[PDB]
Amino acid sequence: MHNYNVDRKYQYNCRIGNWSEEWELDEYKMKEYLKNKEKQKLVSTDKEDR
Amino acid sequence: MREVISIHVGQGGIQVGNACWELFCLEHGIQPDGQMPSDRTIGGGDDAFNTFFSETGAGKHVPRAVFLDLEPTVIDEVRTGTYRQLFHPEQLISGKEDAANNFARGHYTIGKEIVDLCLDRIRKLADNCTGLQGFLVFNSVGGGTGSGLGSLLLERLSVDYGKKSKLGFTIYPSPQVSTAVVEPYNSILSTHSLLEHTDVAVMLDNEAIYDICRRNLDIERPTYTNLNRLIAQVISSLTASLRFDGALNVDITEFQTNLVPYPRIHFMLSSYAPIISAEKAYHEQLSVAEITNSAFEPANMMAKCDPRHGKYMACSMMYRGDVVPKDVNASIATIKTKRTIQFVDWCPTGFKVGINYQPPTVVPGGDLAKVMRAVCMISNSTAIAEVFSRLDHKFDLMYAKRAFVHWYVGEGMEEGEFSEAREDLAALEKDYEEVGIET
Amino acid sequence: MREVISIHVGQGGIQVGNACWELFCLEHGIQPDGQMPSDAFNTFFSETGAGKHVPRAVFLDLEPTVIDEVRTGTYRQLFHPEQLISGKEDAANNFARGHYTIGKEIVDLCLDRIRKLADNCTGLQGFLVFNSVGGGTGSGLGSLLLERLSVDYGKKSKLGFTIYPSPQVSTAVVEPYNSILSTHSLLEHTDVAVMLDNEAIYDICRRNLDIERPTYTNLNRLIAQVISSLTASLRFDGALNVDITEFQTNLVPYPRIHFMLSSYAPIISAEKAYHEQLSVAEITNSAFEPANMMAKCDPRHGKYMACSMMYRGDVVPKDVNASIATIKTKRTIQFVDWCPTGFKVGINYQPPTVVPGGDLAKVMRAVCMISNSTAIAEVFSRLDHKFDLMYAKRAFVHWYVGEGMEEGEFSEAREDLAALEKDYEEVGIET
Amino acid sequence: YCLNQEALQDQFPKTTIVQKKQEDFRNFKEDHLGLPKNLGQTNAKNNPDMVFG
Amino acid sequence: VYKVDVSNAVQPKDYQNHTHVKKPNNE
Amino acid sequence: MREIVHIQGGQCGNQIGAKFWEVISDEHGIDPTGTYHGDSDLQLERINVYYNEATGGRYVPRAILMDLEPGTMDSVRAGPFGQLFRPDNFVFGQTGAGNNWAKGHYTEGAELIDSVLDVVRKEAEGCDCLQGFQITHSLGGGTGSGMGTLLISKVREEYPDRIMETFSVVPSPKVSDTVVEPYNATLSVHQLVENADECMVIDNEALYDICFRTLKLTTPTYGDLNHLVSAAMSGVTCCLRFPGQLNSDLRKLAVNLIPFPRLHFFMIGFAPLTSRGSQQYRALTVPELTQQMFDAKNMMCAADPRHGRYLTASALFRGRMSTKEVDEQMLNVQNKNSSYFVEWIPNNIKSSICDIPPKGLKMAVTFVGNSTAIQEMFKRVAEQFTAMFRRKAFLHWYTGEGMDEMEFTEAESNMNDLVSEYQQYQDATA
Amino acid sequence: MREIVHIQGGQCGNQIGAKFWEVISDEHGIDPTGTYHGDSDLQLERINVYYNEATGGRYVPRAILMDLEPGTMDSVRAGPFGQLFRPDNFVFGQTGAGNNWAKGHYTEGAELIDSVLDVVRKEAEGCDCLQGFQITHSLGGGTGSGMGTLLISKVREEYPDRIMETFSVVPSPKVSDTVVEPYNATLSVHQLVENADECMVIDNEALYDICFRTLKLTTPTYGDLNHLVSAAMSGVTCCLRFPGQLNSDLRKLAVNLIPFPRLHFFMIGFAPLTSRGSQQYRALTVPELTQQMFDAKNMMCAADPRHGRYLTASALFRGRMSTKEVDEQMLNVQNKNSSYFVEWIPNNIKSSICDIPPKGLKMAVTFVGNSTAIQEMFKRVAEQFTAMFRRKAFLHWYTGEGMDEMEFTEAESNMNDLVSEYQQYQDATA
Ligand SMILES: Nc1nc2c(ncn2[C@@H]2O[C@H](COP(=O)(O)OP(=O)(O)OP(=O)(O)O)[C@@H](O)[C@H]2O)c(=O)[nH]1
Ligand SMILES: Nc1nc2c(ncn2[C@@H]2O[C@H](COP(=O)(O)OP(=O)(O)OP(=O)(O)O)[C@@H](O)[C@H]2O)c(=O)[nH]1
Ligand SMILES: Nc1nc2c(ncn2[C@@H]2O[C@H](COP(=O)(O)OP(=O)(O)O)[C@@H](O)[C@H]2O)c(=O)[nH]1
Ligand SMILES: Nc1nc2c(ncn2[C@@H]2O[C@H](COP(=O)(O)OP(=O)(O)O)[C@@H](O)[C@H]2O)c(=O)[nH]1
Ligand SMILES: [Mg+2]
Ligand SMILES: [Mg+2]
Repeated sequence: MHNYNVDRKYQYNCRIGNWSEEWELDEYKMKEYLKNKEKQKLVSTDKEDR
Repeated sequence: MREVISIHVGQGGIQVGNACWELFCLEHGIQPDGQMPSDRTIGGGDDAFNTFFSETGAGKHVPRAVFLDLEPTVIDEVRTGTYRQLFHPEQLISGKEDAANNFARGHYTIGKEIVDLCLDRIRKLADNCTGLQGFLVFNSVGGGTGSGLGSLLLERLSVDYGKKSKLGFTIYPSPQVSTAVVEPYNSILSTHSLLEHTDVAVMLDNEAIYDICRRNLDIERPTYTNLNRLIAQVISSLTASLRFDGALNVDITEFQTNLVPYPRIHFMLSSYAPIISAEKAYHEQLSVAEITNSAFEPANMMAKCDPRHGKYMACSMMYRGDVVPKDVNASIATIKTKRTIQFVDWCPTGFKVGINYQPPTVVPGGDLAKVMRAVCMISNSTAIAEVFSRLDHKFDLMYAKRAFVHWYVGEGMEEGEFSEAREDLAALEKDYEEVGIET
Repeated sequence: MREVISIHVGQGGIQVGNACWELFCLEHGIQPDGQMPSDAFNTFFSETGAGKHVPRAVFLDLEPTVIDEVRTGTYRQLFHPEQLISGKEDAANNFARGHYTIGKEIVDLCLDRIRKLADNCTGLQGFLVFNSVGGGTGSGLGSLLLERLSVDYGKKSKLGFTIYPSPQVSTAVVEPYNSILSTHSLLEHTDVAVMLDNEAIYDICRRNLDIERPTYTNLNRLIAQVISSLTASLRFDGALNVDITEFQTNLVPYPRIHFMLSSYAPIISAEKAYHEQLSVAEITNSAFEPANMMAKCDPRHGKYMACSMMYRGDVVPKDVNASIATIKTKRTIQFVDWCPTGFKVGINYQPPTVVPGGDLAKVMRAVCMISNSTAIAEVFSRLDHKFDLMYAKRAFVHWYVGEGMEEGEFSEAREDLAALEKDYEEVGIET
Repeated sequence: YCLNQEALQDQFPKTTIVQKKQEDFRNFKEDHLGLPKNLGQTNAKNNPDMVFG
Repeated sequence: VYKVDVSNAVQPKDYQNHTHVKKPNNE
Repeated sequence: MREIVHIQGGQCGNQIGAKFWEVISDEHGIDPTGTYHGDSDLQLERINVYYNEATGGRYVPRAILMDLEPGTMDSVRAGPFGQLFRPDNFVFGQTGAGNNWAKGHYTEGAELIDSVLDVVRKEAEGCDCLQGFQITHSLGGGTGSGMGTLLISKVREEYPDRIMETFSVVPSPKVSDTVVEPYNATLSVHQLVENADECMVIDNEALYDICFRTLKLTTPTYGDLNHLVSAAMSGVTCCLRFPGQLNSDLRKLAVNLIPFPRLHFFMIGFAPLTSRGSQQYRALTVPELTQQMFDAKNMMCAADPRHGRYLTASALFRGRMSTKEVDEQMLNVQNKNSSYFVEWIPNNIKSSICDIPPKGLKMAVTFVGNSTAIQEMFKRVAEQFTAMFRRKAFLHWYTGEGMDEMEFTEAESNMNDLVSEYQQYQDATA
Repeated sequence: MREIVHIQGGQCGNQIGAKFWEVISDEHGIDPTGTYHGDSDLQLERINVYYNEATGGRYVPRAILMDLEPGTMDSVRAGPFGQLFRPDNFVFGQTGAGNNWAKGHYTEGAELIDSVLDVVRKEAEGCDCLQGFQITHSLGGGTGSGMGTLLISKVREEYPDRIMETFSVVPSPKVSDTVVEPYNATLSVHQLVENADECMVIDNEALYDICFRTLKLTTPTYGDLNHLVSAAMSGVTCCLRFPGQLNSDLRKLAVNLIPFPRLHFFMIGFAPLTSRGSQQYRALTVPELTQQMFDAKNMMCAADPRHGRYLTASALFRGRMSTKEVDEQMLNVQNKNSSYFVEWIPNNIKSSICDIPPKGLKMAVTFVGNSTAIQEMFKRVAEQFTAMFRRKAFLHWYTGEGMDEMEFTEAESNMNDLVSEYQQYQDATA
């Protein structure tokens, strides 16, 4: 009965509850950046180029 | 078309099953992430991984297993390692508080709030399958949640499904080498539940496995990872006839119709050969005639039982590799000639033999040396009556003066249920003595 | 499909087995690591399926010293790793230690390995066992192994090549005590036994080999040649072949009388072997020369019962029979009256092999001779006198008693040696 | 110091250096965790993945 | 023990090439 | 999950508590500023057992400091790692117990414990799933014994199914520094046996022997003794915070150690303990650790374990090691020394293996053994009490605060009752 | 495998051991810090017989050093090769025996023996398979002759199946350093004859004679005497550590040398010993080695071997050599000196060959002989003892510590019985 949304929470490094889903979401936030670097659509490079 | 669902309950089952699911991935060529290494090219023989895995529709393969436990540390190890991408996240059911070597906690207090979630998952797993052969359960009886939740699962599955065959690979405590101090109590209680709810039970105590690694593999300081690899090979050999063609294929249903004379007697112990390391396995030819002789060596039995003290009811042999059917037949004739092995009077023929074409698979970083031939033994003998007798004697020593009882009484269990478990083992001993006598 | 199993127990057995197996490997062309560089070897070796060959030998000891020498020597890859059985505590020249106290925990492994080796064989001819008798574990384990193998197998012949103490040159001081005891056990359990007294081989190494400081390595090479010449009839082609079963049918008049002694010829160094022709006429005369005997016994002090000659090389059967008649007509060699014909001769074509780094020369013709004679009764009489002298005052007896040996077993061993001496005395007389 | 052999909050114990033959002898006689032990064949000429049978 | 024994025992290799058993003239 | 909350009381308990948190923080890599600076991810997986998350991501221990005198709390807060504690968790009196169990349990302790019950209630309801409480206190001082034992009864009355653990330092006759020690020690044992689920006894005499003989250090101090206890304290919950071959929480220890409900007093010990000049001569192996484990001189208690028979024993191993060697070692000692183990229970030693050793050590072992030799401490303490109570010495202080002589007779009878039933199993035969 | 633990007690024993361990370490290639720096592989195969392995790769001897006065061990710890020994193995009192056998065996030895028993038991339990013990001590001093024999008795009680070695330095009246020697010498030999399996008597007068005449060196000292004794000790057991043609251990030596249980007092010697000025002139061959072996002046004992008949003898040859030469030289000696050898036993000489010679030499020999001439020392010691005992001189000094004249009478009677039954075999004929 691992119960989630348990009031005060730690970072996803600790394994108190609902850590795996937050970790996967954080990895996906990294995931979309790699794709946005594969295709030259980064805002950062446009700043440098201009 | 032929599927088996594996249930891992308790720490003993998880760790033993952890080594098993590493072996099956290697034997079928599936990477730990789940994807097949080479796309979808036309080189794949379907209905080979269908026994253990399930196709996701596009790409990876999902194993047919559920991990059940009441304590988080062992499960979180899997969810953190490299096998995080293999298992289904909602098939790793974990609790909050451990059973702590108490049978009453895992069967009356905490097991009631977890069994509903486990059975719900099993229903989804079985619905995807269409030719379900049976179930496999792994658990160490000498523990709290292993015996508590293990007993509850078999009781619920026996009514929910009915006639599906169930196989239990349990780990009974060794005669004198043991970890806990109160495990004889909850081992007796667990025995009663699985006696009337399982069709095949396999003896897998730990002391015998220690001896094998000391003598054959020449390992003097083995850890639990070494042992779990040995059991993993036995499971692979037993199931190898469901996914690889051979001369004499034998299914799961035609095991327990050939090893079970009477419904009560279904306790048998296993053996495997050749188990020899890569530094002296390379002097010998490992002929079929000599590997089958090592199988009947009483020191190679993976249960601490002496088969010379009892008659043999029936034996099951499963060869894999490049064995020749005549060579097996010649070896069997020599065995019956030997005087040290005696069968029961009312069983003239007692050998069931199967042959498979796929040789055993070696795991990198392991200890075994991969070879052409291997034989796995599943033998039912009357000598197994001694292991329950010594367990009963240990129980009588402590229950005489009511030691550790108050821990069980305070969690809902009645005082008398210790008594009823006693006659069940006592009745079982009488049956084994009754069967063994000649006409 | 004919095999033979060799058992090496004790330091003497192990150190003679090293030399004999080096000679066998050299003779059959097998490298020390077991590989054959690019079917007759089946008598001694067994194929592993692809490549190397594993000998049919098991090594036994209680001291890990000499075994560890083999396990790290140049032959470390040849033998099967888990048939070099080693113990923890030495018998230490105590017969009771190797027969009642510390041999019972180790004899189980040897029996299992012997059973495993025999199950692989199909035409097992018999067993060869080498052991030093004047020692603790050699006599102690040697008796136990023979006793167990008797009831375990039955009719398989057993050949023993033992080393009894010399008349006056020996190391241990308590060796008369245990030499008597082991003879009692092996008399009723060994089919053929050979006498290999150390002092005799020392003299042979002197006169023939021109060696002034011989060592145990030199002696062990002589015995290996005898074993090879004896067993070459099984694994090489010849005009007249003789089996192991065709030894105890021609040399043993009565079941008790099977203690015999051996000889070899020619033995000579290369520095002077090439000044003479070494014809078959004289090499067969030298084999009967008393000074060339391999046991310190005098054959002129008794009759002969049966003599076996094994020729190897390019001998001609006509020449062999022409020399035998000369031996028969010689007046200083006497046979017993009830044995008119006394020779069984075998001929092989393979010339004797030479080991590099040795001392022997290589000759075109060699003869190895095994003879059963009543003169072997004197080695028992002289061995009995020493034991009687010590047992009169009961020296060193407390060492044997405290290891589980009954007091009365010493007397029983003494009595049966007297019976054997009386048997020889009564059989040597004419009718 | 009695309860801390390592982790002396900026020390690290050492990196000792002794004779090589002692290391070879140790590895030949050590009783390692996991892997069985070296038995002394190690010819290094045998083909890996050749399987006798 | 688990991390050093089971988790990192396998590599990308050992999965690459996996193949198992498939289904007079005179005159 | 299964987190525990720590409460320390009295001067002796506070010094024990102060050093314990220094050991835990370095084990998990926590700086005195409350910021994590560890190395491995294992150091952070199970930090919720002892620590709480606050704004900014810093960690504060869930420990309650409770006492009658602000003098001792000013010192512990002024020490290193003292800034981790929550400033609102400091609750203290203003008068002082005066080594009077009556003062600490009836007059001043009762009126103050209302406030500290609120903060401990707040900590217990905030956690995801409570595992149990742990208490550190002494049985010689008034505030440690009196108000320390009353807090146990109130907590147990409200949390019945949890686990109560106490690290209790009992007074020894050799190193005695308070004249009224036998009085308040007897009253504490009576209250402690009824409610405490597990209790461990520590002797200042035994700790002095360990430092002078084994460690061979010339000048032991109170900082040294507190260090030895703290290392053993973390060993009990070591496997609750790191993965291992055989995980075992506090409840599992309770099931496998207490055969009968009234027998829950234990003696603990630590291994290895080697001198500074002799640590390069020993070899750290499992056979070496077990020989020092069962050594009588290594016990943190003055009781001689060879004067009785072990009922149950437990050993917790830390480090990477083979399970077979552990199992074969436990069997050997139990067979070679069968005379010192009770015979009507087979294999009365439990083994656990954890894969993370303490910082700086490749191997370590914590030993918790239930032996019948503990009765000696209760006998000698009762001997001091009965001689001092017959003449009614120092009794007007206790009778001057509403507590009558009837309670003293009840405590004395109960303490002797414990020994009589505790000794009868030593001679019990099957 | 088949390793032996070493115990040295008293000033004489400590001085002997300080050189013996140096000799062994130099033979095996061990520096004073315990770090191997040898060249040959055979130096490691059998190095566990004497040494243990610690972390870091250093080797430490399994030796125990005891005394009732710390002076000798404080001197030896600072000397060369003194850092090898483990400090935990040092045991010592604060009072001292003061040349009193009763004080060293009944009053202070009794209360000190517990720690030495504990450390000996730990060392003997550590080893895989024990072979035996070897002891170095003096019978003319208090602490040595008392505590050593007490330890021998207790070790024989605890391990009745193992072998035991003693290297005894017995007093000689020609060069006497103490006026009380006969009393404690008789008392020690009484207890020693019952327990010790192998005893090897040593005389300072014999060592002085050897050093003055054979070595022909100007100023001998205890260093040289200890060097000779240590060389003999290492030569005795070289075969247990190195391979050879014939292997022979302590059990084999005992079986071949003790005909009857109460005759186990040997005399030893070494060869070849020559003056340094003639080192380049000698010829080292087996005949010369055996001639110097059986030379009467070469014995390490004051007894004259040509005043009695040899019962048995043993020779342990070192270096590569032919066995036939050894056998013929033994036979030639036994035939040429047939008058000095007992008749009712045939071939009363044993040989053993090891192929590893001592460093710097091509051949070496250790001679051990059970000769019937050793009775002279016992006779003269008993004469001195009875002359001093008839007047009860210095007797209240022994009897004020629990002893009585009955014990002295029993010891004298046992010595006389040993002498009588020991010379009986010389007159015994077949
Ligand atoms: N063969 C084998 N046996 C194991 C292993 N782990 C635990 N066991 C056995 O399990 C028994 C105790 O039960 P555990 O597996 O430790 O724990 P549990 O069965 O989950 O029950 P709980 O302690 O309540 O969690 C021990 O006596 C062991 O013999 C393992 O990895 N391999
Ligand atoms: N021919 C020959 N005989 C040997 C050799 N080595 C030893 N012997 C004989 O062996 C006898 C004594 O036996 P050991 O060498 O001690 O070996 P053992 O018989 O097994 O007795 P243990 O010492 O207890 O092992 C001696 O009398 C020697 O004659 C050898 O290398 N060659
Ligand atoms: N181990 C240890 N014991 C202590 C320490 N300080 C005091 N004690 C013991 O506690 C006893 C006195 O307790 P006391 O201070 O009166 O307890 P309090 O009244 O609760 O503060 C003495 O006998 C000391 O042995 C410490 O720092 N460490
Ligand atoms: N060989 C030898 N003998 C010694 C040495 N030191 C002392 N002795 C002898 O020991 C005798 C005195 O022994 P003692 O010191 O009383 O023995 P203790 O009482 O046990 O310490 C003297 O007669 C010396 O000859 C030494 O370094 N070498
Ligand atoms: Mg668990
Ligand atoms: Mg030997």
